[PDB]
Amino acid sequence: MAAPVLYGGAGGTATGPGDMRRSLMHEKKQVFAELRREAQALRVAKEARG
Amino acid sequence: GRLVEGTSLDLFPPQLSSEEFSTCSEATLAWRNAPSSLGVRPFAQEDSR
Amino acid sequence: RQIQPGSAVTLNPGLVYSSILTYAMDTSCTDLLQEAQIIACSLQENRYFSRIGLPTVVSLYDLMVPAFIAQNSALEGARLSGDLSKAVGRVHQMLGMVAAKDIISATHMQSRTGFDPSHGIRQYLNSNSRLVTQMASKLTGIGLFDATPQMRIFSEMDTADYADMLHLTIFEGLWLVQDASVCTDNGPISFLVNGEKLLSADRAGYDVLVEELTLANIRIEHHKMPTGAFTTRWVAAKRDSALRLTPRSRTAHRVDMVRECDFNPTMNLKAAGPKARLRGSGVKSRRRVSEVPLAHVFRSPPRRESTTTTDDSPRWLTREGPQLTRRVPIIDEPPAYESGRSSSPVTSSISEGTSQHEEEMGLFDAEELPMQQTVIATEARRRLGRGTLERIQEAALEGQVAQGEVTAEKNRRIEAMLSARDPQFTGREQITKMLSDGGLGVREREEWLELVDKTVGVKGLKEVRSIDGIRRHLEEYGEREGFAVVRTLLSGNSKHVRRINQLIRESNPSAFETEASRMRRLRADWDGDAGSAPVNALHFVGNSPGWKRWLENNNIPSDIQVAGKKRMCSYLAEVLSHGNLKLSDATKL
Amino acid sequence: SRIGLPTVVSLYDLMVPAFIAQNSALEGARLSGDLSKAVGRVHQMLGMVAAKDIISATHMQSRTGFDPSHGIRQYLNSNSRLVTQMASKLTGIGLFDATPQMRIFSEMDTADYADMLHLTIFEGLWLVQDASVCTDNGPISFLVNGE
Amino acid sequence: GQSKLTRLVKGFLILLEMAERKEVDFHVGNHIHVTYAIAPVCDSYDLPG
Amino acid sequence: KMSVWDPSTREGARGYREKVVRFGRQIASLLQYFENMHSPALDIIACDKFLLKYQIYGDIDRDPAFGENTMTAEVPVVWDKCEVEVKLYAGPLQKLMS
Amino acid sequence: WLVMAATCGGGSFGIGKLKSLCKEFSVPKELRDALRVKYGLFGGKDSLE
Repeated sequence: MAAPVLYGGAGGTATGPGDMRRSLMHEKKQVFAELRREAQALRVAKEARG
Repeated sequence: GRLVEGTSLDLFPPQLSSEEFSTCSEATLAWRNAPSSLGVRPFAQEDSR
Repeated sequence: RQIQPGSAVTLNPGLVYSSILTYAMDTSCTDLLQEAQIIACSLQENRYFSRIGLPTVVSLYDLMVPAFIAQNSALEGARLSGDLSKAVGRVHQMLGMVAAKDIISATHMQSRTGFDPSHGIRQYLNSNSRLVTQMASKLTGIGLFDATPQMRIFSEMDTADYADMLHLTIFEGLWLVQDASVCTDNGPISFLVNGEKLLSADRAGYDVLVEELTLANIRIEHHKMPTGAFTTRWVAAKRDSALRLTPRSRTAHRVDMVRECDFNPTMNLKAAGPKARLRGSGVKSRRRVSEVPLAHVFRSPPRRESTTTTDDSPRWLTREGPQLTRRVPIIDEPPAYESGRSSSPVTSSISEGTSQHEEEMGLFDAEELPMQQTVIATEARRRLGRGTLERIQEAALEGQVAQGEVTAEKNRRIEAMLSARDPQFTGREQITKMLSDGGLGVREREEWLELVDKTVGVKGLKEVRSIDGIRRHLEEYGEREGFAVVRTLLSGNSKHVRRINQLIRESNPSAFETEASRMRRLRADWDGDAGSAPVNALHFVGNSPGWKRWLENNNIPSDIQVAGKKRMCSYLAEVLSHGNLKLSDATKL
Repeated sequence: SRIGLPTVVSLYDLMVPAFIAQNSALEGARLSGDLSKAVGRVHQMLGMVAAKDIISATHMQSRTGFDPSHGIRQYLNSNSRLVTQMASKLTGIGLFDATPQMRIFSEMDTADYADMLHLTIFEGLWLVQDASVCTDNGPISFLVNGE
Repeated sequence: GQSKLTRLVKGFLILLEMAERKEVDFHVGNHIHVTYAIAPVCDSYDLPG
Repeated sequence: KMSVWDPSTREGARGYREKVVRFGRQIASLLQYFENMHSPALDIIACDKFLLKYQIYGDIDRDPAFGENTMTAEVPVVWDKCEVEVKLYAGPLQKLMS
Repeated sequence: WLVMAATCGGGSFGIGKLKSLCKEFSVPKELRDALRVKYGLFGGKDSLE
């Protein structure tokens, strides 16, 4: 009853969704933010100005 | 890189469609690879054939 | 002490068979094996008069004096299914003709009389036969009018004589067959004689329706007329073209599930678990319903048979596919009724007269139950008016609990398959069979089979049961579950059928085309006898795709003939898929 | 509407005595005037640590949180780490567990998503602010660790 | 058929209801069986619940 | 190859005895006999009227093109009812060990 | 087309398929190879007693 590309939540993942206009709001944080440091850590360390 | 379909998919099939987007750059205005949020399977509009 | 005049009793199935089983466990439980056959011969009697079959002058001195050591032996466990119980007797009388005709016709070559010799054979040397069920009975009669009816060949093994064999070997069969068969003609054209074992019986059926509505819706994309641009390449150069295929073709048909008996682990004594666990739910002093064995039977014998209660689940999940894609309409047939009884203390024991009984509030959400309840209602007439619609006769499920009950209809995407799994999670995994056999490309294959004939297909029984409060749960789990089919990619199923359409077309070139006599002239085919192994046509079908668990057979001989009428004109389908036979180019040379 | 301990009192044996008594180990639990309550007050407080672990982790969906949370009828959640947990259950339908804060009594492994986020990841400053209500003091602190 | 965890629950619930809270004087309302293997114990079995 | 069959005899000369191996269930084999063949039969026979398609063949003589090697015969069979008359006589008795 | 073909002609080896329009699932179509093998890896995902 929801489109497009509905999932149950964090648990019970299936094949990869596509992208369309929303049904409801999406706000809450994803826990890959710890991996987001890999961005910061790799480029602020290895850098010309440093 | 290059690939074929339907194999215990974990992290290597997104390498196909992301490359399919870049390989067919001549009929697509969008280019992307590094910035990828896991919900990432953008259309191969006229690219699959 | 019982009462003679004032009392009156009401009894359906489950009270009559229970009274016999409780009576059988006292003495002569091993006779249940022989018992089930004789009653079958009794109800329907054919070519039988004043039968003296089973001899047992009821001398019953032991039931007066109880405290007799019970004999522990193997159990029959014969379940007289509503339709099958008659059929078993209808086969016995039909087998009885094969035994009776063998001896009666052989000695009838005397032109003057046939009493003195035929009346002499009181000995049961005749009773000893070959293949199917024959029990310790008899048939000493005095009628002798067995010349009128024809022989019905069900037994294709040795040990026949004179007249019965004359069909098979000697050419005199043309004269014999004419006598053997009445009301039917066609005997002028045939030269020589041979009787085969084709058992497709025409009634167818169916139906339904309704409506518905509601609404819702849903867302995506569109589905419902996609165009496929196939590209063929054989050298560096390439050709590419586009084609179209539509799900919605033909209407109605569907399958009537076949009837089958149920059986059990074979021993006299009762199991400790099933009895001790039956006590956990209720608090009755003596047993309501007044039945001990039938309470233990339905639980122990049938471990599971999840096939017709199931098949609608993956069917709606693949029905949801073309509907979620674009859900503009939706219709829900009037019976949205669930056989859900609220607040019943000890009816669950007597209520086992119905096929099955499932408990609520135990691995059963408000979302999981309606799937078990949608099935009871007739299949199809949901989401999409036409296309993947057909009909199936379904069992009678009944949910039960003192307090709980919820209803629902609308499903969510990426959660219908997970919620359809959950009722399989507990209970046992027999739904993969209908997800593979009935779920894959047999639907659109049968949809394309609708062109010629319609409304005769069946395999895999009806009902299933397992619950009465709680499950034991000492087996399978499946925490992570996702397969390609659940995703929006149902063409792996539809384009599988287009491949099979070529394989049905692939029998035609070796068969006939103009240079061989045209349709309705040769009829020198050798396929379709409701048999799969040594038949040839279904052997090509069973060579790789969709082997071993369907009816089909009977409709194929007509499909090969009708396909030739299309193929001679400018009409065909598509090209190339995992094929390798000569006399026609699958690959190339 | 807790469905913790299931034992539909089926008591046929007490009608018929002369039954061989089973010799086993004794509990000998003395409900001290004040301590008997405290034991239950720790269990419900431990129950929050088990309940918050599963309820908050799947609540990152911005639209709904019923279909997945209603699905976990299985007791995989009931299995915990350290203090007393007996063979009961807790299949409920309320789902209003977002209001109260987490009370850390169990300092051992086997946590997930939201409960662990206090310990390791810096996002705890945002998490702790949500986790704790009626109390303030969060501006000065940099990084996050729960003791 | 023998399990009575909830039976003792009502006893241990009523324990602390009048353990830390002071004494409670109450009445006894019951039906009664007499013996182990006599007519009363045989006659008792009848009726559910 | 189905048209290649096994032969037999019975009356004149004395036939040998045949005891079949012990089968636990009669119905299971009765179902398995038709299930393995994959015929939806016997379920049909529950109806009063049932047709039976059979077909003949020409064998041994290397056949010419008559336009007919095989034949087709459809036998209609409707159920009839005449009175039953059962009789009781003395047979072998069970053990009944005390 | 046999003239452009030259020495080798009329010798199909394998036919690839693709979607004309773009939507939902990419559908680069040659998974038919694992269709005759109807349930190779999907039947048994992670079942263990």
